[PDB]
Amino acid sequence: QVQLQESGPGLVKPSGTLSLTCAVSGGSISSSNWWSWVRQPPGKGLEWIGEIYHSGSTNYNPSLKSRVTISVDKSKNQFSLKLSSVTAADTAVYYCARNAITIFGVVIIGEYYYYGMDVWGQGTTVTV
Amino acid sequence: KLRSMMRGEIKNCSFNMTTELRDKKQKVYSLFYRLDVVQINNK
Amino acid sequence: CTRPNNNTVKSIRIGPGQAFYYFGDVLGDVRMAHCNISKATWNETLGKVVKQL
Amino acid sequence: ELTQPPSVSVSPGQTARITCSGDALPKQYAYWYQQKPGQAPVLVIYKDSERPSGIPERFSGSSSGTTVTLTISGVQAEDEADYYCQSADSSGTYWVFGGGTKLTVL
Ligand SMILES: *[C@@H]1O[C@H](CO)[C@@H](O[C@@H]2O[C@H](CO)[C@@H](O[C@@H]3O[C@H](CO[C@H]4O[C@H](CO)[C@@H](O)[C@H](O)[C@@H]4O)[C@@H](O)[C@H](O[C@H]4O[C@H](CO)[C@@H](O)[C@H](O)[C@@H]4O[C@H]4O[C@H](CO)[C@@H](O)[C@H](O)[C@@H]4O[C@H]4O[C@H](CO)[C@@H](O)[C@H](O)[C@@H]4O)[C@@H]3O)[C@H](O)[C@H]2NC(C)=O)[C@H](O)[C@H]1NC(C)=O
Ligand SMILES: *[C@@H]1O[C@H](CO)[C@@H](O[C@@H]2O[C@H](CO)[C@@H](O)[C@H](O)[C@H]2NC(C)=O)[C@H](O)[C@H]1NC(C)=O
Ligand SMILES: *[C@@H]1O[C@H](CO)[C@@H](O[C@@H]2O[C@H](CO)[C@@H](O)[C@H](O)[C@H]2NC(C)=O)[C@H](O)[C@H]1NC(C)=O
Ligand SMILES: *[C@@H]1O[C@H](CO)[C@@H](O)[C@H](O)[C@H]1NC(C)=O
Ligand SMILES: *[C@@H]1O[C@H](CO)[C@@H](O)[C@H](O)[C@H]1NC(C)=O
Ligand SMILES: *[C@@H]1O[C@H](CO)[C@@H](O)[C@H](O)[C@H]1NC(C)=O
Repeated sequence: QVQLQESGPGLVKPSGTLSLTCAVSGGSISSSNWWSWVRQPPGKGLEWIGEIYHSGSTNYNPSLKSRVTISVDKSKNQFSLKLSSVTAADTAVYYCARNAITIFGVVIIGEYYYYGMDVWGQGTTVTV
Repeated sequence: KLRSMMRGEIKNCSFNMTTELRDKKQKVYSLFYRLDVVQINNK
Repeated sequence: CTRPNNNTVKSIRIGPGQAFYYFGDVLGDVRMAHCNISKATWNETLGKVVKQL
Repeated sequence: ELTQPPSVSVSPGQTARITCSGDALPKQYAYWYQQKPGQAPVLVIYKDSERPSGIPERFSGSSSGTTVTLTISGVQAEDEADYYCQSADSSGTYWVFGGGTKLTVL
């Protein structure tokens, strides 16, 4: 299937930028879905972060609109999860994510259903 | 719950419509468009 | 051009003979009404216009 | 952005009712997940009332204004996992998550 492999740094020096990349195995990111990132602090619940479409349309947490930017490497079917100088307050397990949707009618007017977020990543224990 | 261009477009509505009798009214559910109704200020 | 909605019309007598029809219900789910046009034909059509202008 | 009861415990054979609260909920759908421990959390309910295929009919869902309801009818002991509700902005721009829900059967 479409398999999500996660990639990025390891042990992190505090207050540094963290660019991360989801190696999409079975990578067929044509224009079909939304792709995104979430995170889990190690004893807490989940945190939504951002969201991208294949064309380049991005969404972000307003709580993290500043320090978070994302992109996509469609040449390698890879993602970009970039950060600003984020402190050790966000030592969280990181998840590559797939917002699958369902095309209802005309896609140009945005007439579709958000299907549930389908296939998860692996788990990136980022230690800052 | 709709994301498309048709969001907030068709409006379910409610009446007290006079029936064929003089002293009988009737609650009626119907549908209308944005370009037919005007707010007054379930408003 | 199309209005792609499967609809339902109801009827209510409101007077002694006055019975009107109203937009009762939509089967399926709600779809925008739109119109199509061949773009390359229309640019070729509009290219003829500006020459006349 | 979203309110969620942190822990609800039951006994077996019951019917669990888990809610979330939010102002965008009269205008947005809400999606339900299931973090089993050490697992990728599985989609449970989409479009506020629909489960996908491969999902038992014990799971139900309904909405009420600014409140939603995750419904598990005939609760089994193996269904003890986390349960997260997800919605998005009132403007429909960015997604948000519920806080958390911890089940405890028996
Ligand atoms: C003017 O021009 C424009 C473009 O320039 C034209 O716009 C096009 O309009 C098309 C329809 O008018 C639209 O087509 C859609 O395509 C979707 C994708 O279909 C393709 O993939 C599937 C699967 O790979 C193939 O089976 C299919 O053959 C295609 O290759 C379809 O899915 C859409 O169909 C849905 O709507 C119709 C009508 O309502 C349903 O009969 C159909 O079954 C689909 O409905 C299901 O899905 C919706 C999605 O939410 C559900 O709400 C619905 O209840 C159905 O869901 C059931 O079934 C699914 C799947 O079985 C299941 O998962 C679910 O649980 C339910 O059981 C639709 O056909 C084009 O995309 C569009 N073009 C563009 C670019 O947008 C326009 O027509 C032109 N107008 C004129 C007058 O010429
Ligand atoms: C318009 O809104 C009214 C709100 O009362 C809807 O009426 C109720 O609809 C539910 C389910 O659709 C029924 O279970 C209730 O019995 C209805 N109430 C009454 C008094 O009949 C109505 O359905 C809406 N219109 C449409 C077309 O859905
Ligand atoms: C408008 O719609 C009609 C049918 O919905 C289109 O007619 C078809 O056109 C294609 C190519 O022009 C032909 O191969 C088909 O045989 C036609 N079918 C029928 C039933 O006529 C028409 O082309 C559409 N017009 C535009 C501009 O898209
Ligand atoms: C209809 O009449 C009843 C009682 O007369 C009233 O409570 C209700 O608000 C009215 N509704 C409308 C839409 O006029
Ligand atoms: C509309 O719904 C009715 C329900 O009986 C069905 O018979 C009819 O074929 C539908 N028409 C379209 C265009 O979907
Ligand atoms: C239309 O055609 C003219 C020449 O035929 C070209 O210069 C112009 O860019 C075209 N416009 C579009 C929108 O394709």
